[PDB]
Amino acid sequence: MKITLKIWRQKNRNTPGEFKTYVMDNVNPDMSFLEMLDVLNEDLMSRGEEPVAFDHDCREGICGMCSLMINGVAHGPKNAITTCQLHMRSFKDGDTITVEPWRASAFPILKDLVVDRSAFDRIIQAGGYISVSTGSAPDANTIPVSKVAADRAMDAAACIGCGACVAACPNGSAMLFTAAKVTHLALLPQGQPERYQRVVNMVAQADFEGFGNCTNIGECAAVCPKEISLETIAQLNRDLVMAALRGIEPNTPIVPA
Amino acid sequence: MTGVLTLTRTSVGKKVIMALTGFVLVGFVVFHMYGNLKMYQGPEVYNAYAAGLRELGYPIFGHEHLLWIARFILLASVFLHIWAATSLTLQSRRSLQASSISTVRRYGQHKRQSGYADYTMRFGGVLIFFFIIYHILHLTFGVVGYEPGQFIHPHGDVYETYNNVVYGFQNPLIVGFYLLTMVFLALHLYHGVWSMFQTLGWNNRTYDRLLRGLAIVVAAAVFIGNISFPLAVYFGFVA
Amino acid sequence: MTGVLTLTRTSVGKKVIMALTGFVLVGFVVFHMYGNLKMYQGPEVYNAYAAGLRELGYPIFGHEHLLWIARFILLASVFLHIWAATSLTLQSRRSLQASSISTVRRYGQHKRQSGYADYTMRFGGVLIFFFIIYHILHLTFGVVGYEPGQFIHPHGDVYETYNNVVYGFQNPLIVGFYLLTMVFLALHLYHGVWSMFQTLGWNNRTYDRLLRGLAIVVAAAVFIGNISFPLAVYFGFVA
Ligand code: HEM
Ligand code: HEM
Ligand code: HEM
Ligand code: HEM
Ligand SMILES: CCCCCCCCCCCCO[C@@H]1O[C@H](CO)[C@@H](O[C@H]2O[C@H](CO)[C@@H](O)[C@H](O)[C@H]2O)[C@H](O)[C@H]1O
Ligand code: SF4
Ligand code: F3S
Ligand code: FES
Repeated sequence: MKITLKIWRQKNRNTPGEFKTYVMDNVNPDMSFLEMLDVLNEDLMSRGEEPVAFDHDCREGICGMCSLMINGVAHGPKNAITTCQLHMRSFKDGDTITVEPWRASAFPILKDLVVDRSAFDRIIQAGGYISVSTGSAPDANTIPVSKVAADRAMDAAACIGCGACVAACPNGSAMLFTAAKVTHLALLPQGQPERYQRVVNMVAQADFEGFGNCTNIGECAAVCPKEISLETIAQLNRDLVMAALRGIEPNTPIVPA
Repeated sequence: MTGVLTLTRTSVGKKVIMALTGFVLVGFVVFHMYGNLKMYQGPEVYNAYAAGLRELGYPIFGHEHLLWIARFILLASVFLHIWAATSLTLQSRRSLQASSISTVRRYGQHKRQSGYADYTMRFGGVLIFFFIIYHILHLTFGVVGYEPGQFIHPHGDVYETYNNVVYGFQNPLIVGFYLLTMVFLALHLYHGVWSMFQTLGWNNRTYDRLLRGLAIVVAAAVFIGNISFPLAVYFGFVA
Repeated sequence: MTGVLTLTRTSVGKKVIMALTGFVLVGFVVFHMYGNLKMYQGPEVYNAYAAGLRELGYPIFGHEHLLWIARFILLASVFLHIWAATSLTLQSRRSLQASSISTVRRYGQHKRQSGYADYTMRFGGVLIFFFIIYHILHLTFGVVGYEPGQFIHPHGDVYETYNNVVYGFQNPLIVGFYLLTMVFLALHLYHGVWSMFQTLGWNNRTYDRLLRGLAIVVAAAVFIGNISFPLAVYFGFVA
């Protein structure tokens, strides 16, 4: 397999970037995309060039650190998988493929393909939790949770925080991430006592961080690696409407350190 | 603590305001097309409908009271829709200016897998705004795009809306503009009828396909009727 | 997963379908009797009511617009009622065929302590079905039960329903058929008006006697109102 790559190359935040082309003559069809990037980096270091920088920790599709925009589709052309899971047996000999970071105002670009995703952490910090301190927990089987509710909560809770939903929608909205967290915490009884405040706070924080609105387009669900469905956004909308009917006011925003 | 006004503060609250306003506006559009279908019945029935709009419960509700209430509600809804649209569009435009190759291109390559709703919705909204202004100025008042000595204002209790319509869609430019606006409004409804149900949260796995079908049928009906009117007027089917 | 159509799968869902359909049909029966009460006023008022049915919201809706919608809803409800009734009757017949003395009996001796509702409802339902078939073919269309040159079809915008009524109930057989059908429908309502509330689950200790009394009064009112007509026409008190 002979593969032509068009990699986004940016030195830092202030320095503008551009596309650069690299040709790889020999490619093993069954090695993953990130391993191809590793071989390319090794070749660049051997030649005397600056290696391509990208995020990767687990290479299993669970940690959520890997983040690439390949051929215009987040996490590669195949769906329901992350960038680390994308093996390039799904590409074609002689193909020309372009790789870019996420593009958003809330995800500043730090290097060639590395972005700053701390806005998700700040969204979580503003209410995305259950305020229970250590040692005060009751017995495990005190509160029953139906199997269906627990299953839906687990479906919403399996979000790896990759940020591909933000890079999918044109509006640059974090609605899928916020909705998934709100749905996960709102389907269990332990999340009841502060849910109507929680959603409002979280939504406000997203507006504070620079994300756009949701036009209900639906790119995020088609890109999301964990098949998080649009019912999470409907649940968030129901919760926010109910909170507005109660006169719940958002708290002060979480300012970064 | 302010109450239901809290929807003004957040983006989702503006979206909810927009959804309720869209409910009202979709209802008005459907009812208006249904009422305008009467021009095929004849000038007598059309003028009777136009007169009876003002005399809506005339013995009990007075003259033009209900029509003025409906007009006020429609104006309030339209203004709220415009305000929320402009605010949300500016906010979503700010989310892309920092990280983009150019001011006209976000990614060097981006392939969409769920439609082009944003472009269609926003451009159709602007076009619909301009069309509403021109249509009100052109058929309700008859002061623009109309030959002199051809508009008959309501003189007392007699209405000549059939004459105004049959003499309105005669310039090909006007009928082309109307057809363009109606295409964009068809796309607008085709997305928004489902989008407003999703925004209020009245959606799940069971009802998604049903709501999509309802949106499709509503948009198709409105488009067919509202393009049948001026084309028929221009070609001479309605004389 | 499919949603509300899950009511088709179980027997209780079919009973719920019957309950909603019975709500609609009871409403129609009461309204229809109330409307037919007007023929004691005279031919002018009766013909005015018949004409005004076809003209509801004259300057808003079209000619026979609401009437056709109501007709479609009534047809849909009646068809659902018939389908559910047939299905459940066949099921309950199956439940009582393996173990039973003879074939038209179930117990060597059996003494009911809560009324003969099943026989009444089923036989009255069959009779009401046949009666509706005859009634639409008798007064709405006028092709049976008439000496030639006695039924005046609606010509243009005039109605002669008073003439058709006074020329309809002259055969003693027809008025007797109407007598029998109205008796059976009285029993049908006397049970169903309470059964619907019990089936939908809106019944407590407090409301049981209230709902039974409401069923009694509705059945008696409908019976008296709908039996006063053929006797009056046959005896000549309405001419
Ligand atoms: C080509 C099809 C259309 C025709 C022929 C048409 C015709 C008319 C006419 C004749 C009136 C005046 C009513 C009267 O004098 O009694 C009117 C009013 C109006 N039309 Fe339309 N219309 C059309 C499409 C639309 C559409 C698509 C919209 C929505 C944007 C619209 C919005 C209005 C509004 C807002 C009014 C004023 C209502 C009021 O003030 O009470 N029209 N139209
Ligand atoms: C003919 C009258 C109109 C109707 C019936 C209508 C209907 C709708 C509906 C139902 C929605 C979805 C609401 C939601 O999901 O929350 C919507 C969205 C939208 N409409 Fe309209 N609309 C109309 C006119 C306009 C106008 C005049 C504009 C702007 C000038 C506009 C701009 C928009 C925009 C921008 C959105 C999407 C908001 C976003 O960015 O997320 N529309 N419309
Ligand atoms: C005049 C119009 C009719 C009305 C207002 C009416 C009303 C009702 C009502 C209210 C019920 C009880 C609903 C429930 O408990 O869920 C019922 C049950 C029933 N109706 Fe009707 N009905 C009508 C015509 C008919 C017809 C035409 C048939 C059959 C040909 C029929 C056969 C039955 C049967 C068999 C049941 C009970 C079956 C069961 O419990 O499984 N009815 N009806
Ligand atoms: C003996 C009492 C009754 C009288 C005097 C009576 C009178 C009439 C008359 C004159 C018509 C023909 C006019 C028309 O088509 O609307 C009619 C039609 C009709 N009647 Fe009756 N009726 C009686 C009993 C009933 C009852 C109890 C029902 C309810 C099940 C019923 C259901 C209908 C229906 C469905 C139509 C056809 C209406 C339409 O769709 O056009 N009738 N009735
Ligand atoms: C025809 C009448 C309508 C046309 C005229 C009105 C449209 C012109 C206004 C353009 C937008 C300005 O509108 C203004 O937007 C800002 C920021 O977007 C909103 O600002 C508020 O909401 C946003 C998100 O929704 C958050 O940052 C925060 O909660 C707060 O700042 C204001 O609540 C709104 O008043
Ligand atoms: S919602 Fe999906 S796409 Fe968005 S961060 Fe979570 S896992 Fe990634
Ligand atoms: S694709 Fe974008 S517009 Fe909303 S529904 Fe998902 S964040
Ligand atoms: S590197 Fe952990 S999800 Fe890909």
